[PDB]
Amino acid sequence: NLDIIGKRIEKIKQEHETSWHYDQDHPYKTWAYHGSYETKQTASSMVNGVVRLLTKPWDIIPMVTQMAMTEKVDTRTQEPKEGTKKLMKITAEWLWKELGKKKTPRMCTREEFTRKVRSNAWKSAREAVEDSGFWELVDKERNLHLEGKCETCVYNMMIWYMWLGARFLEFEALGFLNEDHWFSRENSLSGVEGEGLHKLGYILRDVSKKEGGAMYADDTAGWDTRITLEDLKNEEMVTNHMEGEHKKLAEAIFKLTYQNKVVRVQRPTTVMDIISRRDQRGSGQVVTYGLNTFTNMEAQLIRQMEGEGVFKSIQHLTVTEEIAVKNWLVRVGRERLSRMAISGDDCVVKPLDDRFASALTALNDMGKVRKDIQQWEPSRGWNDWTQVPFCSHHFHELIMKDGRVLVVPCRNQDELIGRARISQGAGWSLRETACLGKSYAQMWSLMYFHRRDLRLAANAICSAVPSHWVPTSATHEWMTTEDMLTVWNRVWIQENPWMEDKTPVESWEEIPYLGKREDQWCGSLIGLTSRATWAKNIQTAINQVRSLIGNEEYTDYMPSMKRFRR
Ligand SMILES: Cc1cccc(O[C@@H]2CCN(C)C2=O)c1F
Ligand SMILES: [Cl-]
Ligand SMILES: [Zn+2]
Ligand SMILES: [Zn+2]
Repeated sequence: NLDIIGKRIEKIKQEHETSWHYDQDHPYKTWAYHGSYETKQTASSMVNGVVRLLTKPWDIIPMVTQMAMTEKVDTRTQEPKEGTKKLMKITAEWLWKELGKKKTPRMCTREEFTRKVRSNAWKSAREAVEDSGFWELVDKERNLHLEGKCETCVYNMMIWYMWLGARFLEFEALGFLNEDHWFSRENSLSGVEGEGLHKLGYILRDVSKKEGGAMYADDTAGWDTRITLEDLKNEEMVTNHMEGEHKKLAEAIFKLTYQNKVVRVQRPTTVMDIISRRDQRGSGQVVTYGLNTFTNMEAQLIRQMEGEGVFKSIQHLTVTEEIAVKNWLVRVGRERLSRMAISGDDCVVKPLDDRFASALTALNDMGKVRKDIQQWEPSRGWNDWTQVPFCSHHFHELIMKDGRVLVVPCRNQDELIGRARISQGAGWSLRETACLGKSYAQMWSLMYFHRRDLRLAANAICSAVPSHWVPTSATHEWMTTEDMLTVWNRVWIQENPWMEDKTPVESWEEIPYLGKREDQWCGSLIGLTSRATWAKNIQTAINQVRSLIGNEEYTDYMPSMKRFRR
């Protein structure tokens, strides 16, 4: 305990020796209060005017306009039963071994870390890299870990954050998981890391082709808050596949920063509290993704074991049941992993049959309680892969006029237009705002070409922003100045392993839409008076934005669509 977190607490107290206090009215029951000190300080979502001027009909849709305006953390999950714990340990050992069969754990390097900083995700961290003083501090902490101690690895609430140095040490020990694609479908069988939103539909359709029952897509309630110390210890077992320095460095990150967290949090009552918890997820956005994918893969194999009647009770695992679990994993584990599509806390499972639906004892006792359903009510499965929710999307099967088959991503169009109308942070020039608009427009042309309103608005934004201006922000092929019909052909035809005939598409009229009623169901404004006026007069809205940016080189993309041809 304090033997691992002490120094960090001691260091902070010293830097604030003239404002320390052990407030006895602290609002913490599940987090351990250590003290506070004087603090004073706070980012609200701003509107992208380029996108908003070119999406006027949506100015009166509350679902869109309300997106731009604007408890579970202090909870405790019970220690699972012993049979649950044995199931998890056995499954986690086997999964780490399967993931490392065709992969080599290895350290990430300052050079890799630096290049990422010089390319985005001392003031800015891009300045600390050059200052060797920073790296001197890193080595200090680094040699501090090698002894099994930490002093500078404390999270700052507000998506917790850490000093760049601590981020590097986590990257040096665990970066290999994302950088070498451990949760790729090829290597994990259930994973989709790096697979792309033009690939998720095809994946779900392949899972659908397997013999079995319904497709289940149960979202967990506050997954980040339900990670047990048992899960963190099962995650740590990746170190068993490591060697030398790496093995000790990874062990330290798991022991000192994950399985023993120290966090600073603001409290208006403004006294910065210093709480400590050994449970829940408190790592990187990228390591969190991969460890979430891993623990979700483990939970879903165990839920599959329970449906298939591999174990009878979680209270205790018999020696015979252990051999049965191990034999099940060795005999059908890879096939069972291929039945799932997991992305961090998000999953779709096509189990052997619908006994899975009522198999809830292990899932509930692991703490992975389902959202918006009664703890013991059986799961509502899906009978059609095109209505399954995954990664905030559903997928449409769409037949091209030449009979070739596209599987396309889709979501409620209010959500897509609402997100494009928002810019994160401040100090945006007109040009930087125009180029963020252009990133949305190019994404829409690539992924959402099949929605009539988004193809039209994407053409309008690309016509309203200078042709040579560069778009600025798994697979983001819209982040380019290349012609969008050429990127469409590469993504949907040339590089698409589900498409046998590689004949390029010659124009945008050969690229199909959803049904008109399909379009409206998914939130299109086709058939509204406001939308017809918007379309008819689109060249006037384009001209308004062009007049604001000024006399630059612009290209007219509206003649790509049939109606705008003279
Ligand atoms: C381009 C276009 C313009 C106007 C109406 C349209 O379709 C109407 C409106 C919704 N719906 C199911 C229809 O049949 C349309 F597609
Ligand atoms: Cl139709
Ligand atoms: Zn440390
Ligand atoms: Zn849809």
